[PDB]
Amino acid sequence: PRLKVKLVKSPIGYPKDQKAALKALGLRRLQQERVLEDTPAIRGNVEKVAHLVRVEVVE
Amino acid sequence: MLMPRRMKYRKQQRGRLKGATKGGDYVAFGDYGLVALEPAWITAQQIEAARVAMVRHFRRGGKIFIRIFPDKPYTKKPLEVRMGKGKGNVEGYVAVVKPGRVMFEVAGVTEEQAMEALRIAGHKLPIKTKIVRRDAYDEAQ
Amino acid sequence: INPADLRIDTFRSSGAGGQHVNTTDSAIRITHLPTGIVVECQDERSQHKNKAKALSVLGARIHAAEMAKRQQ
Amino acid sequence: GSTRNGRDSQAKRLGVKRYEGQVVRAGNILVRQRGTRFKPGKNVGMGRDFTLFALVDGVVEFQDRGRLGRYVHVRPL
Amino acid sequence: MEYRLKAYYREGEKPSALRRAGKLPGVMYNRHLNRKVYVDLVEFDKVFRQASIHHVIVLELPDGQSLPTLVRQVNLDKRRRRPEHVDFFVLSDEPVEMYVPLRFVGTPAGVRAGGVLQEIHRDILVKVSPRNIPEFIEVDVSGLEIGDSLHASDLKLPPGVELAVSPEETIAAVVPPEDVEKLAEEAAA
Amino acid sequence: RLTAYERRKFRVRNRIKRTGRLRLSVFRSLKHIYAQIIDDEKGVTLVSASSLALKLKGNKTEVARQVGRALAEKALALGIKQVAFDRGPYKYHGRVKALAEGAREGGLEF
RNA sequence: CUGACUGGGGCCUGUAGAGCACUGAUAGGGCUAGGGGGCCCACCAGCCUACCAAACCCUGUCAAACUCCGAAGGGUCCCAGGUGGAGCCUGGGAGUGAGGGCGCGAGCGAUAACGUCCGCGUCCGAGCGCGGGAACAACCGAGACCGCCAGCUAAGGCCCCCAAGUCUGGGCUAAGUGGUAAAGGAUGUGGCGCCGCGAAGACAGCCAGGAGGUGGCUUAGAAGCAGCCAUCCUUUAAAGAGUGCGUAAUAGCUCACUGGUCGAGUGGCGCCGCGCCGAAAAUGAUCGGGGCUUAAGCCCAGCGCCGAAGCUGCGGGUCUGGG
RNA sequence: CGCCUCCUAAAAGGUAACGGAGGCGCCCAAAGGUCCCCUCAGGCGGGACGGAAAUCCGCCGGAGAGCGCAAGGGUAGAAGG
RNA sequence: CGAUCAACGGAUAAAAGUUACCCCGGGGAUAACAGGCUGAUCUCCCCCGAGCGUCCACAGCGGCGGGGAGGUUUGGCACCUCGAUGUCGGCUCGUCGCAUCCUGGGGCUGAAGAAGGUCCCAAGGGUUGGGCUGUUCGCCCAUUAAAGCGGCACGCGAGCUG
RNA sequence: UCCCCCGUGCCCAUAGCGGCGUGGAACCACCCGUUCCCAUUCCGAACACGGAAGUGAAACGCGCCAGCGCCGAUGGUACUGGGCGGGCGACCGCCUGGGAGAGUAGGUCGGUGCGGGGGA
Ligand SMILES: [Mg+2]
Ligand SMILES: [Mg+2]
Ligand SMILES: [Mg+2]
Ligand SMILES: [Mg+2]
Ligand SMILES: [Mg+2]
Ligand SMILES: [Mg+2]
Ligand SMILES: [Mg+2]
Ligand SMILES: [Mg+2]
Ligand SMILES: [Mg+2]
Ligand SMILES: [Mg+2]
Ligand SMILES: [Mg+2]
Ligand SMILES: [Mg+2]
Ligand SMILES: [Mg+2]
Ligand SMILES: [Mg+2]
Ligand SMILES: [Mg+2]
Ligand SMILES: [Mg+2]
Ligand SMILES: [Mg+2]
Ligand SMILES: [Mg+2]
Ligand SMILES: [Mg+2]
Ligand SMILES: [Mg+2]
Ligand SMILES: [Mg+2]
Ligand SMILES: [Mg+2]
Ligand SMILES: [Mg+2]
Ligand SMILES: [Mg+2]
Ligand SMILES: [Mg+2]
Ligand SMILES: [Mg+2]
Ligand SMILES: [Mg+2]
Ligand SMILES: [Mg+2]
Ligand SMILES: [Mg+2]
Ligand SMILES: [Mg+2]
Ligand SMILES: [Mg+2]
Ligand SMILES: [Mg+2]
Ligand SMILES: [Mg+2]
Ligand SMILES: [Mg+2]
Ligand SMILES: [Mg+2]
Ligand SMILES: [Mg+2]
Ligand SMILES: [Mg+2]
Ligand SMILES: [Mg+2]
Ligand SMILES: [Mg+2]
Ligand SMILES: [Mg+2]
Ligand SMILES: [Mg+2]
Ligand SMILES: [Mg+2]
Ligand SMILES: [Mg+2]
Ligand SMILES: [Mg+2]
Ligand SMILES: [Mg+2]
Ligand SMILES: [Mg+2]
Ligand SMILES: [Mg+2]
Ligand SMILES: [Mg+2]
Ligand SMILES: [Mg+2]
Ligand SMILES: [Mg+2]
Ligand SMILES: [Mg+2]
Ligand SMILES: [Mg+2]
Ligand SMILES: [Mg+2]
Ligand SMILES: [Mg+2]
Ligand SMILES: [Mg+2]
Ligand SMILES: [Mg+2]
Ligand SMILES: [Mg+2]
Ligand SMILES: [Mg+2]
Ligand SMILES: [Mg+2]
Ligand SMILES: [Mg+2]
Ligand SMILES: [Mg+2]
Ligand SMILES: [Mg+2]
Ligand SMILES: [Mg+2]
Ligand SMILES: [Mg+2]
Ligand SMILES: [Mg+2]
Ligand SMILES: [Mg+2]
Ligand SMILES: [Mg+2]
Ligand SMILES: [Mg+2]
Ligand SMILES: [Mg+2]
Ligand SMILES: [Mg+2]
Ligand SMILES: [Mg+2]
Ligand SMILES: [Mg+2]
Ligand SMILES: [Mg+2]
Ligand SMILES: [Mg+2]
Ligand SMILES: [Mg+2]
Ligand SMILES: [Mg+2]
Ligand SMILES: [Mg+2]
Ligand SMILES: [Mg+2]
Ligand SMILES: [Mg+2]
Ligand SMILES: [Mg+2]
Ligand SMILES: [Mg+2]
Ligand SMILES: [Mg+2]
Ligand SMILES: [Mg+2]
Ligand SMILES: [Mg+2]
Ligand SMILES: [Mg+2]
Ligand SMILES: [Mg+2]
Ligand SMILES: [Mg+2]
Ligand SMILES: [Mg+2]
Ligand SMILES: [Mg+2]
Ligand SMILES: [Mg+2]
Ligand SMILES: [Mg+2]
Ligand SMILES: [Mg+2]
Ligand SMILES: [Mg+2]
Ligand SMILES: [Mg+2]
Ligand SMILES: [Mg+2]
Ligand SMILES: [Mg+2]
Ligand SMILES: [Mg+2]
Ligand SMILES: [Mg+2]
Ligand SMILES: [Mg+2]
Ligand SMILES: [Mg+2]
Ligand SMILES: [Mg+2]
Ligand SMILES: [Mg+2]
Ligand SMILES: [Mg+2]
Ligand SMILES: [Mg+2]
Ligand SMILES: [Mg+2]
Ligand SMILES: [Mg+2]
Ligand SMILES: [Mg+2]
Ligand SMILES: [Mg+2]
Ligand SMILES: [Mg+2]
Ligand SMILES: [Mg+2]
Ligand SMILES: [Mg+2]
Ligand SMILES: [Mg+2]
Ligand SMILES: [Mg+2]
Ligand SMILES: [Mg+2]
Ligand SMILES: [Mg+2]
Ligand SMILES: [Mg+2]
Ligand SMILES: [Mg+2]
Ligand SMILES: [Mg+2]
Ligand SMILES: [Mg+2]
Ligand SMILES: [Mg+2]
Ligand SMILES: [Mg+2]
Ligand SMILES: [Mg+2]
Ligand SMILES: [Mg+2]
Ligand SMILES: [Mg+2]
Ligand SMILES: [Mg+2]
Ligand SMILES: [Mg+2]
Ligand SMILES: [Mg+2]
Ligand SMILES: [Mg+2]
Ligand SMILES: [Mg+2]
Ligand SMILES: [Mg+2]
Ligand SMILES: [Mg+2]
Ligand SMILES: [Mg+2]
Ligand SMILES: [Mg+2]
Ligand SMILES: [Mg+2]
Ligand SMILES: [Mg+2]
Ligand SMILES: [Mg+2]
Ligand SMILES: [Mg+2]
Ligand SMILES: [Mg+2]
Ligand SMILES: [Mg+2]
Ligand SMILES: [Mg+2]
Ligand SMILES: [Mg+2]
Ligand SMILES: [Mg+2]
Ligand SMILES: [Mg+2]
Ligand SMILES: [Mg+2]
Ligand SMILES: [Mg+2]
Ligand SMILES: [Mg+2]
Ligand SMILES: [Mg+2]
Ligand SMILES: [Mg+2]
Ligand SMILES: [Mg+2]
Ligand SMILES: [Mg+2]
Ligand SMILES: [Mg+2]
Ligand SMILES: [Mg+2]
Ligand SMILES: [Mg+2]
Ligand SMILES: [Mg+2]
Ligand SMILES: [Mg+2]
Ligand SMILES: [Mg+2]
Ligand SMILES: [Mg+2]
Ligand SMILES: [Mg+2]
Ligand SMILES: [Mg+2]
Ligand SMILES: [Mg+2]
Ligand SMILES: [Mg+2]
Ligand SMILES: [Mg+2]
Ligand SMILES: [Mg+2]
Ligand SMILES: [Mg+2]
Ligand SMILES: [Mg+2]
Ligand SMILES: [Mg+2]
Ligand SMILES: [Mg+2]
Ligand SMILES: [Mg+2]
Ligand SMILES: [Mg+2]
Ligand SMILES: [Mg+2]
Ligand SMILES: [Mg+2]
Ligand SMILES: [Mg+2]
Ligand SMILES: [Mg+2]
Ligand SMILES: [Mg+2]
Ligand SMILES: [Mg+2]
Ligand SMILES: [Mg+2]
Ligand SMILES: [Mg+2]
Ligand SMILES: [Mg+2]
Ligand SMILES: [Mg+2]
Ligand SMILES: [Mg+2]
Ligand SMILES: [Mg+2]
Ligand SMILES: [Mg+2]
Ligand SMILES: [Mg+2]
Ligand SMILES: [Mg+2]
Ligand SMILES: [Mg+2]
Ligand SMILES: [Mg+2]
Ligand SMILES: [Mg+2]
Ligand SMILES: [Mg+2]
Ligand SMILES: [Mg+2]
Ligand SMILES: [Mg+2]
Ligand SMILES: [Mg+2]
Ligand SMILES: [Mg+2]
Ligand SMILES: [Mg+2]
Ligand SMILES: [Mg+2]
Ligand SMILES: [Mg+2]
Ligand SMILES: [Mg+2]
Ligand SMILES: [Mg+2]
Ligand SMILES: [Mg+2]
Ligand SMILES: [Mg+2]
Ligand SMILES: [Mg+2]
Ligand SMILES: [Mg+2]
Ligand SMILES: [Mg+2]
Ligand SMILES: [Mg+2]
Ligand SMILES: [Mg+2]
Ligand SMILES: [Mg+2]
Ligand SMILES: [Mg+2]
Ligand SMILES: [Mg+2]
Ligand SMILES: [Mg+2]
Ligand SMILES: [Mg+2]
Ligand SMILES: [Mg+2]
Ligand SMILES: [Mg+2]
Ligand SMILES: [Mg+2]
Ligand SMILES: [Mg+2]
Ligand SMILES: [Mg+2]
Ligand SMILES: [Mg+2]
Ligand SMILES: [Mg+2]
Ligand SMILES: [Mg+2]
Ligand SMILES: [Mg+2]
Ligand SMILES: [Mg+2]
Ligand SMILES: [Mg+2]
Ligand SMILES: [Mg+2]
Ligand SMILES: [Mg+2]
Ligand SMILES: [Mg+2]
Ligand SMILES: [Mg+2]
Ligand SMILES: [Mg+2]
Ligand SMILES: [Mg+2]
Repeated sequence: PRLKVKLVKSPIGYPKDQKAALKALGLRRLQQERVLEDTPAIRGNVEKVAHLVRVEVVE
Repeated sequence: MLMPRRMKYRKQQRGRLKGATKGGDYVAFGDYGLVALEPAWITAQQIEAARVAMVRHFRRGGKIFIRIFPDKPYTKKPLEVRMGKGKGNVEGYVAVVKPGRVMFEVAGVTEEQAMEALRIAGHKLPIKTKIVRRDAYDEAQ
Repeated sequence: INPADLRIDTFRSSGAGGQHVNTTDSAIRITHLPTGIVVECQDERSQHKNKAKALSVLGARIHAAEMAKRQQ
Repeated sequence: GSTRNGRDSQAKRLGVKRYEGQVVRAGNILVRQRGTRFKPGKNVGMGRDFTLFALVDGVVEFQDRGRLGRYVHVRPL
Repeated sequence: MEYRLKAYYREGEKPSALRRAGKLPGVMYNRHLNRKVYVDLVEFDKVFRQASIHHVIVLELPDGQSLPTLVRQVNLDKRRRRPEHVDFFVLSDEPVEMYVPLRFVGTPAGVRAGGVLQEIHRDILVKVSPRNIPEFIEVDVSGLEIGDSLHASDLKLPPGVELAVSPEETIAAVVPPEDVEKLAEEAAA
Repeated sequence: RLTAYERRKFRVRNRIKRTGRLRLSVFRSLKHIYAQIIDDEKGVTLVSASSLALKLKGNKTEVARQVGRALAEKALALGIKQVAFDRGPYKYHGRVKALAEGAREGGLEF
């Protein structure tokens, strides 16, 4: 199981720890998509920035 | 009028007015009650004006229960001074009241009398109020 | 001193000061209508400290005048 | 108008300095406290100001003994 | 006398959703059972305003059962002054502690003199059998002057019902009335 | 509500337990005297001795001494050498003292 | 590879909330010291209470410097994910040590200030570059390497100024409310729910009566509109010992009330919706304008589109990295 | 105007204002070390002078006393006598 | 060992004032004027109807309390201006607001008439001369339909006065 | 490894208060003495020593009783990390994760380790 994570809302104005969560997920630009293994540590950061992000389950 | 006989501290920080009442939200003594719909600091002079209004309507007879007490000192700096130089002097006392509080209760009086007295009393208070009647819901508390 | 019988008159001062005197009023005169006793105080700068002295003196004249009509 | 208050003393930075499961060396201060809010347990000494400190190299362990108080122990490694 | 109230079982439905649908969430329990239930708010209100915590309410469950209950507890919305939850105590053949209405018979002599009858307790806490629940307990207050009082020791109890509060607990008092003639001394106090 | 006996017992014992030595506890009844060597870390008794178990007879003091010598002989058999004396609620004197002295004569270290 | 952030686990905490066991506050009862006022007395004992009122008890509450309780979180350590203009170490060079608005949490202030002082965060500062908000540093959208007469979106919008629906389904509002406010007042209007009264015929109109004992604590001469204590009953509808004009004397008119009428509903609560009043300040007005009323307003449910220097496409530069 | 205690301080630490309240500039040759022993305040009853409270007797009693002085923490299983 | 070096990280072993006779360098980082934000105070309007008004809550009043409006008072704050925004009063010249002093219209009156009181509409025009005082204001004289209250940098000193 | 008792721990009131009952063979206690060791700011009360006539009265042990004390759900709520909205404000909501205190039902007159002495 994997997660397709798309950054859809800008982190400008959001706390720096949410900005860091994006960095841990490797999301650096709007509309950028990353396919990450579904582990609890990755899921925790995806959930932290859920309001900025669009998630899909893949394969 | 109402104020503490003594206190540990002369002056209190202002604090906040969030939320519904902590307690005192059910009729506990009389047959009818005046319930607060909005939060406010209710002054001792407002309380007394409400009381006197009710005894004036009853003329003779009935019983009033005052369920709020102004124990919070109210502070004001002398007129025309600048900021600083310490906290202003105590000028009065207030009872903190939040939505749902039963502030006054009446008994020993007809429904028409209780409705009218509590209405007049409500006009002396800086908040919106509601008149209620003792219920099984109150008795179950 | 029941106020409904008071006519408070705020105007400008007279004499030493600065721009403050020319602009800031703070000259007070109260008038007790039932007795006709008037008092104006123009000592310190602020009218509130000028009204305080004006109030206490007005009552002092009200009492000294009634105590006259009583011992007369 | 003036104030007769305006005083306060320096903050004393009290509290637990090493939590349960931390690897300490002998002498490591474990708790700064006023009185015995924590009591010295196995391999833990107490100084004249109630400071708890490790007597041996080891691992910190806490224990709540009800009416007997809370204790701080060091478990040798 | 005895009231009936249709109840329904609930599992994971959110209390807010139920309450927005007009359903009053609740629970029913005793030493043997514990079930999450809900009742129609207006239907419950019609009953409870009569039954209160004094009279038996039997709940007609959807599985065909019918359990005799007393309301143990009603949680009120402090702001809106409305019920948000009910505890239904499922009765059984054992004696049970409960509140029994006090009915104040007579007009106190103090009341005739202008006083006011302060009804400190409008019910009394009691151990009794479910088969044995009286509807009220009469109290003769006509002897009370300003300011005399009655206590739970003065209660004449029907057969099979035992006081569950201290007999020292005061239950009624006749107090002096409000009087405008006192206002002036209070104002100049 | 504790008694002087209970407080005195806790007082002297707590002090002993802090040193972490094996604890030589002594119980003294009107007739008999008993001793057990206790590992308070495991909550277990290692070796025991008493006048009631040895069927000792005479003067209570000379008896106590004998139960002390007995406890020592068995203790050394287990390799128990160093110990800490738990007089409990008793003064270090008379029967308790005699038992202690008898334990020492046997080569118990304290 | 140790970083920010994240997962699991251990431990530390006394805030929100709440509570009243402690410290104090506290209303009303009970119970009862102490007084107070009255009784009988001074023979010193003896009785009253609706005065004040400790302790205690009950009901009911209040607290930054109260806590029997007590979260969400926060901190820290271990293992793990995390290769980032991350981190650690040693040196060279600094600049800054006037901040500011906003959100949340408090103090101060007046539950004032484009106020002030801290905490967490954020943005401007330095992003007065870009889209929206009429205009506008910090609100919303979004981090501008250059080029394009290409595409997709964000907030916001889609009647004309002005790019895109005079789009679709059901409501609400008549106030230009929308497009500037409160206590309070109102047969504005709409929607639920729950009780009265209805052919021994209702509500509303017309019609006939609407009485008799007839005074009291009782008086400033007023049985009934004078202040209370009053609420018995009766002349075979059965009509208050009384709500609106005369009254420190009487009329008379009137209801509630009863019958007589016509023939169909009528009245009372309670929750919600949207509107009316309250609503007066100084150069000329206006919601940005024009204009808008089954809307071009508000609520709900939809599909489409416009919309930026965000994203994509194409081409180019530069640095770093990987070949 | 330096130092201590409590609060403000937003449950780690720290955190400002001419914010809310109090203390310190000493003290003890024992009020220190160590052994040993002992347990308080208060309430009720009893009791010559003698009282609300001197000391004595009894019962009730987990700490509300004490710990040199402010406050807090701590404390009788003593840090108290 | 000698510190109220207590301004307590302690400039010298050793130290107070005054300046309208004043000076320079700076600051709108900071006050006095005006503005601005705020509206405590101020002015005005309401809600409640206790009681007054011989009788009668509301002709006229409105105990104790409650809600607002205005931005003319005194303040609070320190936001533009200290490489300058000239500050009172008078004169001249106006113009605006209406919470209206008069004049016009109207409702209630405890409106007989006349004359009043009070509230509603209404800003078209009008709103005198003089004594005192630097005065604004206020008192007084003689009149008047009336002798209104405010804004305009408490309008107006590149218009005057001083 | 079962029951009683005597030591000593652990959990830290579900273990406590009170009431009642029960136990002396053994053990423990009171008890009998104060010569001796040791002791009383006076007192053999305590501490201590030598004892064994008596009693389980006191204490302690073991049962029972829910008047008190203690413990205490399940529901629901407050509050809230994160995410959003509304109000001019005092303040009010929605989503997602967390989730009390009070109160109700109920529970409790203890459980357990080691070593002794005794009993089956
Ligand atoms: Mg964003
Ligand atoms: Mg970005
Ligand atoms: Mg943003
Ligand atoms: Mg965050
Ligand atoms: Mg964080
Ligand atoms: Mg981007
Ligand atoms: Mg998306
Ligand atoms: Mg504050
Ligand atoms: Mg106030
Ligand atoms: Mg204040
Ligand atoms: Mg000033
Ligand atoms: Mg201040
Ligand atoms: Mg103040
Ligand atoms: Mg006040
Ligand atoms: Mg309240
Ligand atoms: Mg009101
Ligand atoms: Mg309660
Ligand atoms: Mg002069
Ligand atoms: Mg001025
Ligand atoms: Mg001025
Ligand atoms: Mg001072
Ligand atoms: Mg201070
Ligand atoms: Mg200081
Ligand atoms: Mg500090
Ligand atoms: Mg500090
Ligand atoms: Mg501190
Ligand atoms: Mg700590
Ligand atoms: Mg250990
Ligand atoms: Mg040491
Ligand atoms: Mg020390
Ligand atoms: Mg552990
Ligand atoms: Mg309802
Ligand atoms: Mg790594
Ligand atoms: Mg790490
Ligand atoms: Mg880390
Ligand atoms: Mg983590
Ligand atoms: Mg709180
Ligand atoms: Mg309390
Ligand atoms: Mg309680
Ligand atoms: Mg509070
Ligand atoms: Mg509280
Ligand atoms: Mg606090
Ligand atoms: Mg608190
Ligand atoms: Mg708890
Ligand atoms: Mg936590
Ligand atoms: Mg953790
Ligand atoms: Mg790793
Ligand atoms: Mg690197
Ligand atoms: Mg960088
Ligand atoms: Mg960097
Ligand atoms: Mg360099
Ligand atoms: Mg260089
Ligand atoms: Mg610098
Ligand atoms: Mg520098
Ligand atoms: Mg500096
Ligand atoms: Mg600055
Ligand atoms: Mg600075
Ligand atoms: Mg700052
Ligand atoms: Mg600053
Ligand atoms: Mg802010
Ligand atoms: Mg918000
Ligand atoms: Mg604060
Ligand atoms: Mg600021
Ligand atoms: Mg602000
Ligand atoms: Mg503020
Ligand atoms: Mg900031
Ligand atoms: Mg700068
Ligand atoms: Mg920006
Ligand atoms: Mg930036
Ligand atoms: Mg910008
Ligand atoms: Mg800009
Ligand atoms: Mg632009
Ligand atoms: Mg912009
Ligand atoms: Mg724009
Ligand atoms: Mg535009
Ligand atoms: Mg802008
Ligand atoms: Mg860029
Ligand atoms: Mg498109
Ligand atoms: Mg537009
Ligand atoms: Mg177009
Ligand atoms: Mg649309
Ligand atoms: Mg259309
Ligand atoms: Mg409009
Ligand atoms: Mg409009
Ligand atoms: Mg309203
Ligand atoms: Mg009549
Ligand atoms: Mg009469
Ligand atoms: Mg309506
Ligand atoms: Mg209006
Ligand atoms: Mg209008
Ligand atoms: Mg439509
Ligand atoms: Mg575009
Ligand atoms: Mg780009
Ligand atoms: Mg390219
Ligand atoms: Mg490139
Ligand atoms: Mg680069
Ligand atoms: Mg702190
Ligand atoms: Mg703190
Ligand atoms: Mg802290
Ligand atoms: Mg914190
Ligand atoms: Mg001082
Ligand atoms: Mg000594
Ligand atoms: Mg000594
Ligand atoms: Mg005593
Ligand atoms: Mg006595
Ligand atoms: Mg005596
Ligand atoms: Mg005595
Ligand atoms: Mg103490
Ligand atoms: Mg002191
Ligand atoms: Mg020197
Ligand atoms: Mg000093
Ligand atoms: Mg200095
Ligand atoms: Mg100096
Ligand atoms: Mg110093
Ligand atoms: Mg210094
Ligand atoms: Mg320092
Ligand atoms: Mg020097
Ligand atoms: Mg020097
Ligand atoms: Mg020298
Ligand atoms: Mg000097
Ligand atoms: Mg000089
Ligand atoms: Mg001079
Ligand atoms: Mg001079
Ligand atoms: Mg001169
Ligand atoms: Mg000269
Ligand atoms: Mg010269
Ligand atoms: Mg000269
Ligand atoms: Mg010069
Ligand atoms: Mg110069
Ligand atoms: Mg210079
Ligand atoms: Mg210069
Ligand atoms: Mg300025
Ligand atoms: Mg400065
Ligand atoms: Mg200034
Ligand atoms: Mg200035
Ligand atoms: Mg100025
Ligand atoms: Mg000024
Ligand atoms: Mg100016
Ligand atoms: Mg100014
Ligand atoms: Mg300006
Ligand atoms: Mg201006
Ligand atoms: Mg303003
Ligand atoms: Mg205002
Ligand atoms: Mg305003
Ligand atoms: Mg005001
Ligand atoms: Mg108004
Ligand atoms: Mg009215
Ligand atoms: Mg009258
Ligand atoms: Mg009238
Ligand atoms: Mg009246
Ligand atoms: Mg008034
Ligand atoms: Mg107000
Ligand atoms: Mg202004
Ligand atoms: Mg002004
Ligand atoms: Mg000012
Ligand atoms: Mg101003
Ligand atoms: Mg100022
Ligand atoms: Mg300024
Ligand atoms: Mg400035
Ligand atoms: Mg500033
Ligand atoms: Mg300047
Ligand atoms: Mg220039
Ligand atoms: Mg210039
Ligand atoms: Mg210039
Ligand atoms: Mg110039
Ligand atoms: Mg003008
Ligand atoms: Mg007008
Ligand atoms: Mg006119
Ligand atoms: Mg006219
Ligand atoms: Mg007339
Ligand atoms: Mg006339
Ligand atoms: Mg006329
Ligand atoms: Mg008229
Ligand atoms: Mg009118
Ligand atoms: Mg009108
Ligand atoms: Mg006009
Ligand atoms: Mg005009
Ligand atoms: Mg005019
Ligand atoms: Mg004139
Ligand atoms: Mg002349
Ligand atoms: Mg003149
Ligand atoms: Mg003049
Ligand atoms: Mg002249
Ligand atoms: Mg003048
Ligand atoms: Mg004059
Ligand atoms: Mg004339
Ligand atoms: Mg005329
Ligand atoms: Mg001015
Ligand atoms: Mg002006
Ligand atoms: Mg002028
Ligand atoms: Mg001017
Ligand atoms: Mg001028
Ligand atoms: Mg000039
Ligand atoms: Mg001039
Ligand atoms: Mg000019
Ligand atoms: Mg000029
Ligand atoms: Mg000019
Ligand atoms: Mg000019
Ligand atoms: Mg001139
Ligand atoms: Mg001159
Ligand atoms: Mg045992
Ligand atoms: Mg027992
Ligand atoms: Mg027996
Ligand atoms: Mg027993
Ligand atoms: Mg025996
Ligand atoms: Mg026997
Ligand atoms: Mg001998
Ligand atoms: Mg003896
Ligand atoms: Mg003995
Ligand atoms: Mg014997
Ligand atoms: Mg016994
Ligand atoms: Mg014993
Ligand atoms: Mg049981
Ligand atoms: Mg509970
Ligand atoms: Mg729960
Ligand atoms: Mg939140
Ligand atoms: Mg807020
Ligand atoms: Mg939630
Ligand atoms: Mg949840
Ligand atoms: Mg909680
Ligand atoms: Mg709970
Ligand atoms: Mg128990
Ligand atoms: Mg045990
Ligand atoms: Mg164990
Ligand atoms: Mg065993
Ligand atoms: Mg055995």
